Parts: sequence; structure tokens; C-alpha cells
Amino acid sequence: TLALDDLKTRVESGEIDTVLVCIVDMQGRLMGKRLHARHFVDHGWEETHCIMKPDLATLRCVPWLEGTAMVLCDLLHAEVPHAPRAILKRQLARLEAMGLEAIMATELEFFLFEKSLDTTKEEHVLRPLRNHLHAAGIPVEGTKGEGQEELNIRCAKALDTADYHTIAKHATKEIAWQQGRAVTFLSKWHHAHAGSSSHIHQSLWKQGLPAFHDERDALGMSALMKHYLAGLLKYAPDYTYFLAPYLNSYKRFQPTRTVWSVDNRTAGFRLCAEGTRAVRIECRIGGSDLNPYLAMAGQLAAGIKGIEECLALPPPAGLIPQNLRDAMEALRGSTMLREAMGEDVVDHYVRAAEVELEDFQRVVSDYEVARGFE
Ligand SMILES: Nc1ncnc2c1ncn2[C@@H]1O[C@H](COP(=O)(O)OP(=O)(O)O)[C@@H](O)[C@H]1O
Repeated sequence: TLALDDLKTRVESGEIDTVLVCIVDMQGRLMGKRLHARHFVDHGWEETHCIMKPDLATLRCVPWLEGTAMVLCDLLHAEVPHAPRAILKRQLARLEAMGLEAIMATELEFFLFEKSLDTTKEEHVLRPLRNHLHAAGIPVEGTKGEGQEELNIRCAKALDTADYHTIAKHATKEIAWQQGRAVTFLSKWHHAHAGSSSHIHQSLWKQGLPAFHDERDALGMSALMKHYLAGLLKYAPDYTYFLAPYLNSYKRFQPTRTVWSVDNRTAGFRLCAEGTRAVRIECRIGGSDLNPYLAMAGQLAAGIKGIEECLALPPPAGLIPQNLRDAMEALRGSTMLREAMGEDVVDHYVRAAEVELEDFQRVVSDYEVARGFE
């Protein structure tokens, strides 16, 4: 990350002239304004409207853009509750009031199309992606080909991980564009091809130790981790919507069973690195269309309250909402998320799901037409 005073040298030098002052919307997108950096260092970092308060800890250079830097903001006379960033921070603050620090990672998938939007060949997008992100302070492990690719970023404090996921989403679209190539984070862009997921690894820490670990434990799972996983499991449909916010999200489901497992393909929750310090939980429910903040904040809610009831952990080996109408309702009736996040926030994202279904009633798809000549 980039010191404010450091920015101000880069501005007077004339190396940086743009600061993207962003928040993150429901869709998971960077939204905001593009300030002339002189204005930003003089009164723009203070506050601007749309109110956005820049968080100078989030200030980065943006190597895949000339003269350009960015900062993420808190949206405000207090913090607006249904802002995804704010929603994730709230859960995390619960966690720290218990001495617990969440540590998280995202296996972000996408599709590289050969045409513009209008090994060597892949790397013309992937290599800059890796290199520029790394040069933005984001801890890139690398790329793995699943034209379906995947970006590995080293785990981090959950709020870091969310920012990274977001920024890397952004960088990929931009770098692909500049490379004349399309990229989509669609969970299912076609029937014939694989779904793109966003697997989410999680673990809790306390003052430095892996709270999820009992060296004692049969496979390495401590008391608290079991309560945690049991919560994720109990409330998987409550927050299915934050994993699967669009119509198209449910077509990846052709990894949806409310079970945990260390070997299964059907379990919505894989157990990784059994036996070790790096013991953690993998949620495989989300596709790559998801909002990181919300998906993270949703599970932490379920994980926290799994602990606060000392809920018991069933053996490894019902179903999550199979569509968006069901998932929306499952959120509406989520008295868990209601208390965890607030009645107003839940109602807000319920309405968000409502608008998404209604948006469908107002366009006539190609599939209707084709199937409609009988
Ligand atoms: N304790 C942990 N908590 C959360 N995420 C972790 C932890 N340890 C590793 N990870 C993350 O899990 C992801 C999956 O990594 P893995 O499947 O072990 O292959 P590799 O680590 O060799 O890339 C990695 O991006 C890594 O950052």
C-alpha cells in the first residue's frame, strides 16, 4: 500500500495525476469518481459526495493505469449500513470482540474469450495481470488454468482479501480489455462448459494461534472450529443469496449439499489440510459472480452464531436454495441474518433479490423466442 505523503511526492513529480476514489456496490464493482490528484491531495482525501470518506490505508497505485492511483471509501452522519464493505466490517468487529481474527482467501475463476468484447497466448493477459497486481501490493500466488483461468491470491485478513478480490476482478477486466480480449466472471456462460466458482477458505485466529486447531483432535479440528462449521451448515440457505445473487448463479448447479466432507464432490464445504496448523474450511457454493464482502460477511454470521450456541457438528460423507426466488425468501426469513446484520440491511438485499427477478419479467430472452415457435 501507498503512503499519503508518498502519493503527494508522486503528484508533484507529475507521475500520478488521477486518483480513483471508489466505493464497492452490491454487484461487487468499483464505483466512484476520478479526481485530479492535485485536488485529491489538497481537499479530495478529506471527503467528497455522490458521502464517501476515503480510507487512506487502502491507497494503492494502479499499475495497469497511467498516472493513476486508487483508494477505497467508507460510505456515510454515520456509516451506511447496507454498504457491502460496512456489512463485512461489522461481522469482523464481532469477531475481534471475541479475540478472533478471520483469515481468508478466494479462488477467483473467470473465462478468457478469444474475441474482443466488440500458453504464450494466455500469458499476454495473465502475465501482466500477475505482475501488475503484485506491483499494487496485492499478494498474488499465481494463475492456474482450469479458456477458463483462475487467480490465486495469498490469504490475508478477511477485509484485505475482499479488497484484493475486488481489485483483482477489476484488473482482469481492464488488462484483458487493453489486450483486446474479453473476460467474464459469469458463473455459467454456456451449458456445454464448466461453471466458474469463487471458493472461499476461512480460518479464525487468536493472538497468533490457529483457533481451528486441536493437535489432540482426531483429524485436527478444535472445539471452536467444529462449532463454527456447524453454524455455516445450519444457515447455508440463509446466506445462499450472497453466494448466488443472479438468475445465472443457479445454472452452475447442474457442490450444493448442506454437508461437510474431506473427500466428497457433493459437499458444499470441503475441509482442507486436515491435521495441520493450516486447517480451514472451504465453501464451494459461490460462483465467481459473487460480492466478496457479502459472501464473507454472510458466512461469518453463521460461523459466529454456530459458536454462540455450541452447536454440534454432524458427520461428513439439506440442499441450498435451487433458485433465486427460493434463495431470496430464505434470506427474508433468516432471523439469524436479521439479528446479525439488521432488519433494515436484510430487507434491503431482499428487495435487491426482488428487483433481480422482476428485471427478468421485462426482457424477452432468446430462449423464450426459440422455444416459443413451438
Ligand atoms: N490458514 C489459512 N486460512 C485461509 N486461507 C488459507 C490458509 N492457508 C492457505 N490458505 C489459502 O488457500 C488457498 C488454496 O491453497 P492450496 O489449495 O493449499 O494450494 P496452494 O496453497 O499450494 O496454492 C490459497 O490461496 C491460500 O492462500
